[PDB]
Amino acid sequence: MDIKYKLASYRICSPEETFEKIQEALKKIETVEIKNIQHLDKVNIPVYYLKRRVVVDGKEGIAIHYGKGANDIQAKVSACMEAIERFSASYDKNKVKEKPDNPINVEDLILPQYADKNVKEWVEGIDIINNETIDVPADAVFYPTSGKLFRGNTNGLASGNNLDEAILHATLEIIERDAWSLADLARKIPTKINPEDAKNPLIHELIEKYEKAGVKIILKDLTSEFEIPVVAAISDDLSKNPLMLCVGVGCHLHPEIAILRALTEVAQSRASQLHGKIPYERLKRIHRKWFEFEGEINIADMPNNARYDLKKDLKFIKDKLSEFGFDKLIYVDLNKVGVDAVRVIIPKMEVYTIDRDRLSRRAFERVKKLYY
Ligand SMILES: Nc1ncnc2c1ncn2[C@@H]1O[C@H](COP(=O)(O)OP(=O)(O)OP(=O)(O)O)[C@@H](O)[C@H]1O
Repeated sequence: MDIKYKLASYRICSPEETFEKIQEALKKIETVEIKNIQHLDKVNIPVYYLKRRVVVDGKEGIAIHYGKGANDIQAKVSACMEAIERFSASYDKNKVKEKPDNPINVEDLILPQYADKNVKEWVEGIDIINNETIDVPADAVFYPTSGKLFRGNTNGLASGNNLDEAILHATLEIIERDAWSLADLARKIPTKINPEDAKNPLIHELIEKYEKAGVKIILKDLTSEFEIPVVAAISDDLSKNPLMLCVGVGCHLHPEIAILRALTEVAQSRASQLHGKIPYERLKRIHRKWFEFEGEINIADMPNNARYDLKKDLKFIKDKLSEFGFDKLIYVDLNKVGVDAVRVIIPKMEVYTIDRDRLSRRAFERVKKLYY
């Protein structure tokens, strides 16, 4: 049991501690400014940004990274670790191989129609389900990319206090996007979550902050086959302020953490929007799918498989993925500035919600089993 589940984080140490440990990497990534932007939105949910110096081609400028959380420290750490994760993903001429000994079938990654399957640059990764090395396309690992195999994305990029922690987060993200992808294909999302029985009072606190600012919040269950809670927080802003509909999605072994991460996601999208009208018929479509519901469950009804131990958590996931024919769980260590940072790749997991050009022929069948 190496996980401190205090308040709203599920990490090996407190966010305060993490913030302390990362100061040097913060200087290495060239951070200019770390600003709280909680009071940009009427909801008063902690959201931060980090700006950092970045040179593209020859032109220097600024890159921004947001962070979210149920308290200030979490959100500040979140923006920092978000920034480190991104910096660490750049492209590393020393991690690339040209004649791979063990190349993955690129087809398994789910390829767009325009995919250049003639992959020149590979990267050695570790399949932790099969305890083997496996070579994966650089396009699947780094960000940003040329986009030859597929359009570059950040799905599966995570940083963390140690490697396992980074791996767990990235795995939960992959699961989240896969489940959301299936949700995107469903005609209706029928099951509402009633959060009243939450042991963690931060859930009630976050709903209230939404209600008091005139934002209705509805929680929907998007959990897939793996019994790893995936939750959508659907927000409708009925105030004078210019935002309306949001939707943020959270995933975790603990259903309550999934819920919190969904709530804080909405918070982050709102603030990043604010740092800057749906036609009837579309609104009607959105109402029927995202707002209406058939059934309602309690948090108590949802699976909870968190064992508050990284090894036990990963074991559970590895086994669950494996059980359901998702037979590889691949990571690539992307540490650059002395903080843990990974790419996780789980072949066959959908990414459609992030890249509409990528959808496998298995998605339909999975949608029918899970929904109708
Ligand atoms: N307390 C923490 N300790 C170590 N790493 C953290 C901590 N909080 C966040 N991170 C890392 O920073 C990155 C951003 O985390 P966060 O949960 O805010 O965003 P996310 O889950 O990527 O969702 P989104 O970016 O869509 O808002 C992730 O790589 C995460 O693992």
